[PDB]
Amino acid sequence: VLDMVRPKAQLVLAACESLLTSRQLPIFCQLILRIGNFLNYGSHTGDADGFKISTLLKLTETKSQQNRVTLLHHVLEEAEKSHPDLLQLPRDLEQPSQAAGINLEIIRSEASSNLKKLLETERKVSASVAEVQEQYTERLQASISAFRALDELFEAIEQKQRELADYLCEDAQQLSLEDTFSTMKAFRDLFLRALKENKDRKEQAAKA
Amino acid sequence: TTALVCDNGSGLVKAGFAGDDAPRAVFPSIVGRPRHQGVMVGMGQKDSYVGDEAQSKRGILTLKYPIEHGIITNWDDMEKIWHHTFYNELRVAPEEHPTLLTEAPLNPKANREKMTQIMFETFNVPAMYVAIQAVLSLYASGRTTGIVLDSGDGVTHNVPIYEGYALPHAIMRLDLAGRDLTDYLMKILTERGYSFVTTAEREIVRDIKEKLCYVALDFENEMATAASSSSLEKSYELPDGQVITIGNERFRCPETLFQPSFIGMESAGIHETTYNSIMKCDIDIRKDLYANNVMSGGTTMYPGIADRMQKEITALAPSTMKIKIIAPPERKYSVWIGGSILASLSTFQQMWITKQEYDEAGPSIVHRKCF
Amino acid sequence: TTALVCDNGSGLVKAGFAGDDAPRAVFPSIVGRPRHQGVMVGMGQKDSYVGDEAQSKRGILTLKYPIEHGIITNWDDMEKIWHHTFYNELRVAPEEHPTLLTEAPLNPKANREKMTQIMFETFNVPAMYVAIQAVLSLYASGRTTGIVLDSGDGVTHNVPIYEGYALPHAIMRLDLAGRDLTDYLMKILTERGYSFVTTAEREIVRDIKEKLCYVALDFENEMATAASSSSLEKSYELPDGQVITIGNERFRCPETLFQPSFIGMESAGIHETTYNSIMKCDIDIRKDLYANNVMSGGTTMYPGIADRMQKEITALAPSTMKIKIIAPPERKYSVWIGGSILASLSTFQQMWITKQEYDEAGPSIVHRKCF
Amino acid sequence: TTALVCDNGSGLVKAGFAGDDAPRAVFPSIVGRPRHQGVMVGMGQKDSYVGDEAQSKRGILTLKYPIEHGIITNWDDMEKIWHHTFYNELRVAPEEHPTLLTEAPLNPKANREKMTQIMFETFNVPAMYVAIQAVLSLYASGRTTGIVLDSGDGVTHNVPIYEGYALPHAIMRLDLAGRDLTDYLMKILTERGYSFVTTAEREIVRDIKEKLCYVALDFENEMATAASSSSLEKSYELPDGQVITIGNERFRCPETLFQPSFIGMESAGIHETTYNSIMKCDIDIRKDLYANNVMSGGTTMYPGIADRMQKEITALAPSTMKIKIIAPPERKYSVWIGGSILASLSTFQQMWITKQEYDEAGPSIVHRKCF
Amino acid sequence: ERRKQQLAEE
Ligand SMILES: Nc1ncnc2c1ncn2[C@@H]1O[C@H](COP(=O)(O)OP(=O)(O)OP(=O)(O)O)[C@@H](O)[C@H]1O
Ligand SMILES: Nc1ncnc2c1ncn2[C@@H]1O[C@H](COP(=O)(O)OP(=O)(O)O)[C@@H](O)[C@H]1O
Ligand SMILES: Nc1ncnc2c1ncn2[C@@H]1O[C@H](COP(=O)(O)OP(=O)(O)O)[C@@H](O)[C@H]1O
Ligand SMILES: [Mg+2]
Ligand SMILES: [Mg+2]
Ligand SMILES: [Mg+2]
Repeated sequence: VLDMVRPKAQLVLAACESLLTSRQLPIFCQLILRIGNFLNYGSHTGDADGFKISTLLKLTETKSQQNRVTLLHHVLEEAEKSHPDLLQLPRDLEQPSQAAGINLEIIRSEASSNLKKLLETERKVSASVAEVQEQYTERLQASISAFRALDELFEAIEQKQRELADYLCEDAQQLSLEDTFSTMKAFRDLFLRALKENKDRKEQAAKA
Repeated sequence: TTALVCDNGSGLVKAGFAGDDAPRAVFPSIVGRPRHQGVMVGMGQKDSYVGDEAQSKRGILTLKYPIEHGIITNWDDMEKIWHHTFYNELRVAPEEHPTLLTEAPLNPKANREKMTQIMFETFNVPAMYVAIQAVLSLYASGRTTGIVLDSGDGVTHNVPIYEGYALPHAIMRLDLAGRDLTDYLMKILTERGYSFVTTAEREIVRDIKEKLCYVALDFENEMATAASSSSLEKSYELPDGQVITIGNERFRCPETLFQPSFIGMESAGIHETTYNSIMKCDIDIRKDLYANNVMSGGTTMYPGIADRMQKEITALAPSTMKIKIIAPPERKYSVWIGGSILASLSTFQQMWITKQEYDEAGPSIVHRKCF
Repeated sequence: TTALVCDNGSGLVKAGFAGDDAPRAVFPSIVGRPRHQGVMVGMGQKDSYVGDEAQSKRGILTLKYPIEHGIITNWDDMEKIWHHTFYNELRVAPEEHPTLLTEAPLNPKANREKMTQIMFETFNVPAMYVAIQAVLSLYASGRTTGIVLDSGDGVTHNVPIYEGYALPHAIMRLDLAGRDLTDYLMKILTERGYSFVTTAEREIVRDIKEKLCYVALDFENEMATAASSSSLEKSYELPDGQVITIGNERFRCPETLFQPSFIGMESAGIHETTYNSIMKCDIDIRKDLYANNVMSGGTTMYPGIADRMQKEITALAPSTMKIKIIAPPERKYSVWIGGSILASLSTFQQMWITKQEYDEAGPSIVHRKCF
Repeated sequence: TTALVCDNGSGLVKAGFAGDDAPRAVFPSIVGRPRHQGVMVGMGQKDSYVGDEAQSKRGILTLKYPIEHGIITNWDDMEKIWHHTFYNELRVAPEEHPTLLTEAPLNPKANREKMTQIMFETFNVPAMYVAIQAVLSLYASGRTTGIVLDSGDGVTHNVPIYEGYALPHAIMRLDLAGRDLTDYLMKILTERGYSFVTTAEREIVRDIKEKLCYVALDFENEMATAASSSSLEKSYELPDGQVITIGNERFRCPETLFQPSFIGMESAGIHETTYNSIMKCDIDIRKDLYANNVMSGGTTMYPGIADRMQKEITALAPSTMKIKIIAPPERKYSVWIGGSILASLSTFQQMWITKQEYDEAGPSIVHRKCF
Repeated sequence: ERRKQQLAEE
């Protein structure tokens, strides 16, 4: 379980650090929020100045009269000529997409159960004979050092979650990392799909 | 020899040894049978699963919750639960350990007689004593006389106790507990906008009830700040990714205990049944009833239930400004912990019912030793 | 006595004794009838060659397969297959030996009726049994739970098992396996000019498919690599000495398992069949199934199918959850290995369908006694 | 101005003019796309067949249902369904006719937002209305109170309603209707050897479900009759000229409506769901509901469902009060008939949802206007 | 009993 848990946990920590250091996602959400406030005048919604995580999957709902080019395709067709750095949004967010769907509570439960059971194991072997002691206690102490390193990594994941909650200024108590990574993975698949559809449309227009 | 204490719960049966700080086995009150038809061998699969094994394999099992509102109705499944509780959960044979037992208050006499004759004939215990859950709940606080509120998963009761002996005339019943609170919590979370049709959703709402829900000191004032409270609104994550947001409902689910008119019945609350049960006693015991008021069950884990019980008994009774309602931190298992305190003592050895007493007196010994 | 296990699969028959790990009799299930004119006199030559004899002399024979998509078409040919595998190859009297049999799921019931009738009347046995092949394939793995994708020569079927319990509503069947891959390879070999029209040449195309084909991990990258350079081209020597070379047809042929629209059938690939089979189970019992994908069948002997299956399932599944493709190296005989494990048990000895029980119940107790 | 009543059901779209008795345009809701390649240049090879042209040309088409379990999943297909039913079938401009629409109970709110915005922005109407299907089914029966069970193609839901007040908590939904019976008929037809795997064959299995299947009055007696004599076996002629013959599958297929454990669902039958719907109501109005059980939807076209349903309700409920089943012969179009009744009223002119109300309140006034 | 007579016969 130390082989399985700690490097995807380090990927989750690197994913949260990449989200904290993501510069292009403020500029992209700035452009998306400006376009979304431009498109919805005349109703009660106007002067809308913030949005949740689930808006990025709702960007493809607004379709034009041809039913072929939606809002995300037009945003990327403006972004390819306006801001080539803003197309970096798959690469800095590749690591949350790799971290998408990692259930943090069950792996912290497995790590806590392993630590408490191995502490009970150390307590039982301390009352056992000396040959079992000399056989196992160096492995037991190294494993307890590995679980305390893993628990310090879990506390690091928790404080990076609190830092991300203070950074994004969204609903902090509802800010599940798993749901953010999974909905963002859907957004990154929509990003690559809309880029592929834009280049296929350009190739078809060039061939015609 | 160490004794065995089991709380035969409506939603959670607990089992363990006497003198332990915590029960060793906590398992839901479920009996599972295989849901689909199919025989094969499969290296000898069991025909019936109980408890944690029934919880673990529960997808291919139809479950049964055989206790309805505290009261035993299906008796074979209780016999199977008690067979799991001795033979595999604690891994004991019941013919040498004295076993303390729990009953719901206002139990029918035929249920107590059937319970005693199944303990003495089938399991063949050498010693058994049936206690009301409230009497053990007072014993966990460490006193012998007083009224106790006990709300489990089946039913809510208020029981007066005199020197360890309960008074069955002034026991009062309120027909709600943590299962009814769980049903009401699915109802008002469905009114909030959600839907719980599956098993795992019901377990998630049970854990929401375990973690987030609380009792405010004032219902009307916390309604008055409910839209404006920044700390009231909590949420929960289901492991597949569903998010359940809960607001004022965190203190509407347990306040059904205080006011049952929230759900649509006119029964008296946990403070009103307590007050009416105190007045139905003799006058002399009533100060000792107020002095040793213990709440018990998993339905009393809501934070801030102590000061609200204080304020409601303050409202109904003008003599009770300063007396404190005792709320132990471990009153999930105060029935079991008080059973451990009662059975572990050396003063309890006379109060056990022997096999010869049942043989010479019939089952009606449960009316006359357990009182 | 010692039991017999006879997996009468759609392409090859695997028969042998119980308690052994290597099947003693592996031979393809064909019937070879002559088609040209005989001029030699003295008999010796038969009117029907069965098994390896038909494989050796296949250039003057019409080959008929008695089993098509797990359904026996010609009962006389399959009777000759049973007679050859009992009397000539294995050389055992059937009326002194119990004999387990295997059958594909979702089969026509009258096929099972006629198997039971022939196995109880003509090749009359003291005891016999019909069991699902996926159950015995899991029994080879030494585990109690998991999902089996069994891809034989006629039937590719997905069966989940949880704690040794088949869920029949989640079982699906798909008529795409090794014979259809051989037919598609025979179709696409005509692009390079290698015509194959006879039934004798079908065995040669099957030998090419066994020796040279493999599953592509990524299909489009292997298209790009095959179209770019001739590194994936491999040569094969025919029995007449001609040397052919095949390129992308090594991986365009098993991809019909993952893309059935090559051969015009509408239904999806085997990974989507497995994925839909797992959502057809309940949500809580999926935890073992992703951890215990146990393939079997000869069609899963391509040396790229486990990594491709892991990639396709991990693409389809939620990523919160461990994917493990447990492919043992002996997964061809895993039906027979599991049969030899199951037939060497005392607990199975009460579950035999026997002669006199068939005599009261007709040939229809196989629908009742066998699941 | 003639209004339009257009029930956009899961199975078949039923559209026509208001104030009439029968809907003019009844056609199944499928979008057919060609899975094969085109070689014949010209002659209008249009890439997505919608409606009856998809039904007639179904042998080369992948058919997609836009409605799955009463939820509009595919939206471009459903827009094509609306475009076909307005322009090709009715041949009317939407801007000069009000359009009544129907909906399933316990629908998502954003689903209603999406149908409202397509019905106001793409297909501009002067007015439109969204109504519950069970309420219009009751209005076809002409009575103001009663319980309506509606079994469509994906949803079987129970709605009790007293004096027009639809009780929200007593509505519930069971995902077992005609498509699930069709899939179970595919699963059980392979026992006789008939394979149906393509989406083209779903129309054939749905057609034999429409023509030959019937609800058994008692399942065990019909089992004994079918096992004893071959009197109930009925033949059907396929479109390719082959003739099949089915036996017990004429009643094993609707019995999933009373026993959901066949397809593997833990929930009980529609009679128990109706009973639990009745106990959720107040005890005074149950007497009106027991004598006013109204069926609707084409899944109640099996000609044994009324007497079996009366038997099941009269057995399960206490027999104090009257059990009466309201099963009109035209209850298949009772949603459309009730919409035609409701659209043609002088009082209905002020409950229309105008374009100005849409401009004032977004696509959200249907929540506060309709139930 | 029929199964026991069966296993005794066989
Ligand atoms: N921390 C908690 N907070 C709130 N409710 C809880 C908590 N833990 C458990 N519960 C709920 O309270 C009930 C558990 O109480 P308890 O163990 O006293 O019941 P029981 O012994 O099964 O019932 P009874 O005494 O009527 O036989 C269950 O309904 C459970 O869901
Ligand atoms: N080494 C191999 N590599 C690739 N395919 C194989 C190999 N061995 C057998 N096969 C294929 O598997 C088929 C045999 O499957 P089999 O194990 O007989 O399944 P079943 O017993 O269900 O018929 C053969 O027809 C052949 O096409
Ligand atoms: N004569 C019939 N006999 C049995 N079943 C029928 C008959 N006609 C229709 N059905 C079934 O009932 C359904 C009728 O659809 P309907 O209730 O009008 O709309 P939807 O189910 O799409 O909401 C069809 O899916 C069909 O399977
Ligand atoms: Mg209890
Ligand atoms: Mg096989
Ligand atoms: Mg309908």
